Amino acid sequence: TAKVDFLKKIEKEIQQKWDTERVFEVNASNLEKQTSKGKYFVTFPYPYMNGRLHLGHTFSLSKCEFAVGYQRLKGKCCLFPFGLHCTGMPIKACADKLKREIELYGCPPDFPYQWGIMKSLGLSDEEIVKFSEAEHWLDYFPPLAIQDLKRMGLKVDWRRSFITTDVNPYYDSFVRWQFLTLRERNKIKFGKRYTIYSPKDGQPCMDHDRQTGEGVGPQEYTLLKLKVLEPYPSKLSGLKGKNIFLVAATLRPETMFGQTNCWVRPDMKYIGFETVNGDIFICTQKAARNMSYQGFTKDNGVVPVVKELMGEEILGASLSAPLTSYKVIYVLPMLTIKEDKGTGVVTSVPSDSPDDIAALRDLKKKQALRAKYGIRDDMVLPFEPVPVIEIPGFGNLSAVTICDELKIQSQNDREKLAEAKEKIYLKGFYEGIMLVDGFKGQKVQDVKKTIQKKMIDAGDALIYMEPEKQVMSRSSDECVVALCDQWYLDYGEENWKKQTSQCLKNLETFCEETRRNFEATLGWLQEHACSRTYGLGTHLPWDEQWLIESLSDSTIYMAFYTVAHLLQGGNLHGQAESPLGIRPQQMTKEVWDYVFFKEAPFPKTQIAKEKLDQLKQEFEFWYPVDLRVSGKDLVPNHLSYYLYNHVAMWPEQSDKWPTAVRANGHLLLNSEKMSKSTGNFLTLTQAIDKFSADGMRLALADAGDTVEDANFVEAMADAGILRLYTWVEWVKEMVANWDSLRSGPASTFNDRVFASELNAGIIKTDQNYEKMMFKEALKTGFFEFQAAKDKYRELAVEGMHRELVFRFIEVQTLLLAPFCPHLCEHIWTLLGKPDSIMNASWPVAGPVNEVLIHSSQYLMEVTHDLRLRLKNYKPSHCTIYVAKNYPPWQHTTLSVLRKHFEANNGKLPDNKVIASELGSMPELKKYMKKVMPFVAMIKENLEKMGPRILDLQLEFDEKAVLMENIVYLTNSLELEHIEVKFASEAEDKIREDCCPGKPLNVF
Ligand SMILES: CCOc1ccc(Cl)c2c1[B@-]1(O[C@@H]3[C@H](O1)[C@@H](COP(=O)([O-])[O-])O[C@H]3n1cnc3c(N)ncnc31)O[C@@H]2CN
Ligand SMILES: CC(C)C[C@H](N)C(=O)NS(=O)(=O)OC[C@H]1O[C@@H](n2cnc3c(N)ncnc32)[C@H](O)[C@@H]1O
Repeated sequence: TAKVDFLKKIEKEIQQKWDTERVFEVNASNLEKQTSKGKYFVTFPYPYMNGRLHLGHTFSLSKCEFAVGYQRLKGKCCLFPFGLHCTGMPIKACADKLKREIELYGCPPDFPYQWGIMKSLGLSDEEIVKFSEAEHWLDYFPPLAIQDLKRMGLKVDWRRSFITTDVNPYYDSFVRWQFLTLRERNKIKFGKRYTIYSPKDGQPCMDHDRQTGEGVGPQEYTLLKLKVLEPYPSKLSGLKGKNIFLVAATLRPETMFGQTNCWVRPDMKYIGFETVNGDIFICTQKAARNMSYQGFTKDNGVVPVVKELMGEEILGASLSAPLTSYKVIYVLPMLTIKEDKGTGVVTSVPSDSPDDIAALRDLKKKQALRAKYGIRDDMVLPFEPVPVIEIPGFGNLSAVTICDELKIQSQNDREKLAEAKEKIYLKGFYEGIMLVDGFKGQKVQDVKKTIQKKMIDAGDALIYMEPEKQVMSRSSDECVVALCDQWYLDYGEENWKKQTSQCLKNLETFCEETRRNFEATLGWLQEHACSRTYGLGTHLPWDEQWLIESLSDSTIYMAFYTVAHLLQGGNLHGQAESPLGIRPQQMTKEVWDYVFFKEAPFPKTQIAKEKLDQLKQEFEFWYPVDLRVSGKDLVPNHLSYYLYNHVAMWPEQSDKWPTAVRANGHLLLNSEKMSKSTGNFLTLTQAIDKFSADGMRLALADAGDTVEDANFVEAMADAGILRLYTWVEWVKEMVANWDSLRSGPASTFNDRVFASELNAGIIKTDQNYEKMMFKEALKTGFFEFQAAKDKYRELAVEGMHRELVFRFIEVQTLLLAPFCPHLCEHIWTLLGKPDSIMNASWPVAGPVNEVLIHSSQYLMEVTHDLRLRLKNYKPSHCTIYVAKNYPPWQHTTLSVLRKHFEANNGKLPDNKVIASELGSMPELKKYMKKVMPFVAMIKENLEKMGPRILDLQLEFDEKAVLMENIVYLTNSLELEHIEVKFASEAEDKIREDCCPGKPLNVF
C-alpha cells in the first residue's frame, strides 16, 4: 500500500516542479526561430462535461500522450492541447430535470432520478441546488477535468484550453466565422428534409443525443390506401358519410396487381384518425405518430383520433384496392404480425409472398378459423393467387411452388417460412419479369419506382417514413421520422465528396479496417441536419433562434487551438483579460480570414498588426494536425465531418488537411464491459487514487494497440507498481554502492552480451514506438530490458560493470519516460543529471552482435537442461561433452535438408518425401528410427529460431562459451567441479549421439 503512496508523493512533487518550470508551454514566436526536427501536433476530441472523466477517455488520450512523450525525444516540438466540449443538450436536460425536483418538491425531495445521481457523486445537500442551472455545470465540471488531467501529468499546454458554449465569447466568434464561411460557400442549406426527430425535445435526434440505435436512420415504405366500402363494419357505423382507408405498409409495390385480401392482427389495438383533408386512416398509434410528424395531419404532432378498435372488429370488411384484378377484397386475420414494423396492416400477395399464401391456405382449410373470426365463404374461397411476377427458376406462382415443396400447412412455421422467404428473398428484385398488361416482359428493377409513382399520382398511395430500428433518445423519448425544416450541411455534394475522398486517400489510417469504415461512411453520408432549438451551444449568426449541435461546432476547432493561448490565456470561459489585449467582440469575420487564410488581405480593425501577425504565425506554424486519436465509435460521424470541413475551409491547401487518425477499441475493465450499473467502473481520479498516475499509465500502455476492445487489468497494474518500486530501490542501491562496482575496460563475456542486448532493445523499442504499438514498446523496452539486466546480474560472477550499469539505468529510464515520466524524472535527478529528463534526447544504440545474443540464448538453454537433469541422479562432479561437428548420419540428413532448402526458396518437403529419400540411402540403415525425430526437431527449430539451425557448424565457439561461465554453472548447480570435453574423448553412446548445440552431460 505504501508503495502506491510513495509513487503518488513523487508524482505530486514532480508535477509542481513542471508547473513552476512551465516546460510544456510552447510559443511559435520562439520555436520557429530554432529550426530543429519539425513539429508534432496531436489532438484528442474534447470530451463532454456532463460528468467526470473516466478510464475510457484516459485510455484514448494515452495514445497521443505517449506519442508526445516519445516524439519529443526524437527532437520534434510537440503541441498537445486540451479543450472541453460543453455544447449539446444532455447538460441542459439534466440541469432542468434537477430543477424539476427542486421546484415541484423540496430539498431533499419526497418520493414517490437526478438528485440521486448527483448525491451519489458526493455533493452536499445544499450544493446540488446550484446545479439546477447549466452555468453551474460549466463552472463545476471543466475545472475538475483539468485538475484530474494535470494530476495525471499530461504534457499539455493548458494555456490553450477553452469552453465550447456561447458562454465562451472567443470560441463563439470562431464558430460564427466558420459557419459564416460555410454558408458563403454554399455548404449550409435551409430546407425541409427527413430526419430522426425527438418529439419531447422538438428537434432532430442525431448520433450523440441517442440512447438506442447509434447510427440507425429512416426507412421508406410504400403506404397503400385501401378504401372501405359500404356496408361498413359495425364499429365504424358512427363514421358514415366519411371516407375510410386502411393504410398498409409495404416494401414491394410492383406486386400489388396480385392482391386477394388484406391481413390484420385480430388482437392488436388499431386507431382510426383524421388526416389533413378530412379522411380517416386506420393504423397503429406509432404509425399515426410518425405520419403526424410527416405532415399527414392538420397539425404537426397532433393525431386527431376518432375511433379505437381491435383487429377482430375489422374482420370481414370490404375493400377496393388499386392495381389488383379483384374489384372487392376483404379483411382477414393473420396470427404472425409484428407490432414494431409497419402499420399493423399488411397486403395479401399470395403469388409471391409465403406468409400470405400460408394464411390464406389456413383460412381455406378449416371452418374453425372462419367461424372463430366470422369469415363467411365469399371472403376467402373465390380468391385465387394472381400471376404477376415470374422468377425463372420457380414460375409465375413462386410462393405457391416453394410452399408446396417445403410442405408447409400453417402460418406459424417460423423456420420453414423463413427458409422459403430467404430462398426467393432477392431473386425477385433482379431476375423477376412482370406479366401484367402495360409492363409485360419488363425487368422488375426497371419498373418498380415507375409503378410506385403511378400509384402516388392517382392518390392511391403515399410515402411513409419510419425508424428502421427502434431508437431512444437521451430524454427517454421514442423518436420518430419527421419531415421538418432545418439548416443542414450538404455532405452529399459530389464535388465535396470527391475532394474528401482524395483527402481520405492522403490520410494515414494505421490499419485497413479503419479505411474501410471511412469508405463506407463516405459512400453512405448525405445531408446532415445540424440545427437544434433546445440546449447549449452557439446560435447561427443569422438565425439567432437556432443553435448549432455538438457534432457540427467541433469540426475545425483544432485551428482555434493554435491561438487560444493568445486569445483567452488559460481562463476556460474566456472571461479574463486577453494577453494580447484583444477584446472578445473585436474578432470579426475578416480578422479570422486574415488569421487562418494565408492569402487573405489585412482588414481594417483597431488591432495592431503585431498581434494578428503573431496569431497567423502560430497557426501557419502549428498546422496541419499531424495525429488525432479517438475511439472507433467516432469514425462514422465526427471524423468524417472533420475531414469534410477541413476540405471545405481550406479547399486550395491540401497541406492543411489532416495527416493521420489512429482509432482504438473501447476499454474493458478486468475483461468486462465497463459500466456503473454492474459495479466495475473507474473514473480518472479514482484510478489515480488507486494506482498512482505512473502505475495507471503503465497498465494503460499494456492495454491494447489494436482496434479490438482493449483490456485494463487491475492485477497487471499492481504488478507494475511492485516492479516500479523494486526498480527504484535497485537504482538507489546501485547509486549507493558506486564504488563497489568493477571498472576499467568492460571486456568480460557477459559485458559484451549485455551491451549488445541493450542496444538491440533500444532499436526494437524505437521501432515499436514509431508504429505506436505501445504494448510492444513496453514489452521490448521494460520487461525484456529488465530480463536482460537480471540475467546479466545473475551471470556476472566478477560483479557488474560500473559504466555498463550506469548506461543501463540511463537508457531504461529514457525508454520508460513516455510511459512513466514522473518516476523517470525522479530517477533522472537521482543520477545527478544537470537538466530535466524533458530536455533529454533519444538514446543512441551501439553495435548489435547477433552471434553474442545467439550464444547467450544457447547458454540459457544449456543451463535449463542441466538444472532439469539435476532433478534426479548427491551430485558433486559433472562432465559435459560438446560436439564440434554433426556425426555422419546426422550430417547426411542435414545435408539433404540443406539441399532441399536451397532448392525452392526455403521450403522443406513433407516428411513422407523426406523419409522416402532417406530410406533410399544405404548408409542410413542402422539409423532409420533415429532419423525422423531429427528431422522433426530440425523443422521445429527452423520454425522457432530462423534458418541458422541449418548450419553444419555453430557460428560461435561452444566449448569457449561454456568455459566463460563454468564458475556460474558450478555455483548455481551446487556442484564441486564441471569438466568440459570435446566429445571425441567420451564413450560410444555419447560420442555417437552428441551434436553441436545439444551438448550432453553426465554426473
Ligand atoms: C419481406 C416480406 O415482405 C413482402 C414480401 C412479398 C410481398 Cl408480395 C410483400 C411483402 B410486403 O409485405 C409487408 C412488407 O412488404 C414487408 C416489410 O418487411 P418487414 O418485415 O416489415 O421489415 O413485410 C410486410 N409487413 C409490413 N408490415 C408488417 C407488419 N407490421 N407485420 C408483418 N408483416 C409486415 O409487401 C408485399 C405484400 N405483403
Ligand atoms: C469532437 C466531439 C464531436 C466528440 C465529443 N465531444 C465526444 O465524443 N466526448 S466523449 O467524452 O464521449 O469521448 C471523447 C473521446 O474519448 C473516447 N472515448 C469515450 N468513451 C470511451 C470508452 N468507454 N472506451 C474507449 N474510448 C472512449 C471517444 O472515442 C472520443 O475519442
